[PDB]
Amino acid sequence: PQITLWQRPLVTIKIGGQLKEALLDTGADDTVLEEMNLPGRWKPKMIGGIGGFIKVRQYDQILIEICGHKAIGTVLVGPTPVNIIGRNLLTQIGCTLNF
Amino acid sequence: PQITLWQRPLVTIKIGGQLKEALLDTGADDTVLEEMNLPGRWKPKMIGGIGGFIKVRQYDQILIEICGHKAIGTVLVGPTPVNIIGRNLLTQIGCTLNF
Ligand SMILES: COc1ccc(CN[C@@H](C(=O)N[C@H](C(=O)NCc2ccc(OC)cc2O)C(C)C)[C@H](O)[C@H](Cc2ccccc2)NC(=O)[C@@H](NC(=O)OCc2ccccc2)C(C)(C)C)cc1
Repeated sequence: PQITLWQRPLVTIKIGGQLKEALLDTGADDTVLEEMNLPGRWKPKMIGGIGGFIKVRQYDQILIEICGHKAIGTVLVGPTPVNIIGRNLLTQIGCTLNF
Repeated sequence: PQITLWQRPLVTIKIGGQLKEALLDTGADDTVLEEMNLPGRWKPKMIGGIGGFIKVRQYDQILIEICGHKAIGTVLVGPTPVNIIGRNLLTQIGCTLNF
């Protein structure tokens, strides 16, 4: 779809049997989601944004149905205000920035 | 231009006689520029991001030439680690997301 940016670019995802709503973020190198129940092994990791750093659980190799498109990658779960899809999955679903 | 997301979507801007590089960010509602010399009257403000809030100064109707395209908006200067062009200027230069 073509998304124009007058409103936040939100899109529905299905992760872990679960229906979520996430923000399509080109200035996010990483995918970070609010605390949720996810099956598996996780590593601790820390990431920065403006304001500073949060600790997150890097889950590796999680399938995500991003707007009907399946992708598999590293998903970080942690105490974010909004669910963020970062360029590690945006390149998977073929997303480009156009102006 | 069409920009893919294999690397950070960086672009050159010219703000106030100064040449800089900024991150074209759909997940940013606002444009926050690293500390710099802007002429003007600013108001304080606090913006939020993932690791907390920071205090930034709001300077309104600042011309920015983003990749040769001119736009005039509200720019916040403050302690960001990266310069960020957010959806308040991205919609101005005609930027859309596509997949
Ligand atoms: C509601 O709050 C939100 C809304 C969205 C987010 C998601 N992130 C964005 C971001 O912070 N957006 C800000 C925003 O729109 N916030 C809404 C907002 C809320 C309240 C408000 O009050 C008036 C004003 C506002 O504008 C703008 C201002 C930068 C940007 O996409 C933001 C831009 C940036 C880039 C690099 C370094 C620092 C900042 N991106 C990041 O924070 C991303 N950071 C980044 O990619 O580096 C990651 C990393 C570091 C170290 C080791 C491993 C990885 C990431 C953490 C999401 C992956 C977080 C919180």
